[PDB]
Amino acid sequence: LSDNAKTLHSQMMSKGIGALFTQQELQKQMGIGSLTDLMSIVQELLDKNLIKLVKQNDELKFQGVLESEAQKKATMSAEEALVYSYIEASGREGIWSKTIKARTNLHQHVVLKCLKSLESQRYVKSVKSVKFPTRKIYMLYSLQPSVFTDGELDIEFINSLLTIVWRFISENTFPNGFKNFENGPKKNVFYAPNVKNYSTTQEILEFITAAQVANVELTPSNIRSLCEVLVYDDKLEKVTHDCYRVTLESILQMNQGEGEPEAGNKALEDEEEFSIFNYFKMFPASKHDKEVVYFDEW
Amino acid sequence: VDDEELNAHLLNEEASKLKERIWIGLNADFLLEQESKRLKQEADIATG
Repeated sequence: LSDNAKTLHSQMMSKGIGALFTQQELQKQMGIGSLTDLMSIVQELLDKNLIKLVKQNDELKFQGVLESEAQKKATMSAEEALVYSYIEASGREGIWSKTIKARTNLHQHVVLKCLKSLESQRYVKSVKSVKFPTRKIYMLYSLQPSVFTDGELDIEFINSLLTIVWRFISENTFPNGFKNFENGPKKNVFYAPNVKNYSTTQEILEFITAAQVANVELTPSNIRSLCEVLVYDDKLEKVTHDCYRVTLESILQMNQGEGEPEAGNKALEDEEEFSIFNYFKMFPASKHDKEVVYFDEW
Repeated sequence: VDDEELNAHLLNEEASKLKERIWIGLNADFLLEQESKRLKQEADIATG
């Protein structure tokens, strides 16, 4: 550039946190008309653009980066630095391809050659969302927003964390090995079930704090609440505050493995509804009206 | 195959760094673009 020292004046006024008072001082120093003319020239020299608001004029935004250069990445075209300036101020998540199609009413293959020519020098470093409605991608840097602690956590360690918190609440809110056999289960449960009768109340996050893998497992008591909602709508009752009560299906499908062997105690009553075990009907054997009755393709 | 050809493939070290100087002076931009392309790769394959 090198017009005058007002580039250094713009650097000194854009060093710190600036506002409209900085432009008030910049118009306050010298005579007003030459300052307005030369400031319009400096803003035409690839600098900060003004903002139309209730107030007069603002800066964009607080820093003195000044990196567009308008002619030099590989070739010369006055369309590429424009698109780079369009993706500078995308905001929190990014910008669509349909949004940049809607603005500037250009073609889509010029957007594709902008994609290629700016991917050739690493400014199209995108962040991917969990879902892809219209490719909400192509932000500047750092893959910052991520809409993702439990959302992008699919699938195997959600099941692993679910299994270990099920084990921990089953061993906390009930004793350890008294669910295996019926030889006096739990000893008049929790010693005449009065005032002991406790639960975790932030102790579950302490047990998570006892062991992690340090990738996404620092949960600020909100992903724990999401898994809490995920467990009380299937197999937990959870009377009002934090008392879980894991039971009424934990014992059967926990002690079915090496705790409920053959030659048991007594034969079961017909049609126990709370039971998923030993239901088979055919080697091939589906001749007559066996259990082939349900819903029959209405 | 000793017919003055097996004893005339390579010369000494002296008139070889001059050839290396010629090669690095001329065929330079392609080697710089290849090394910079490797640096571009090992930049942009770190994230996902």
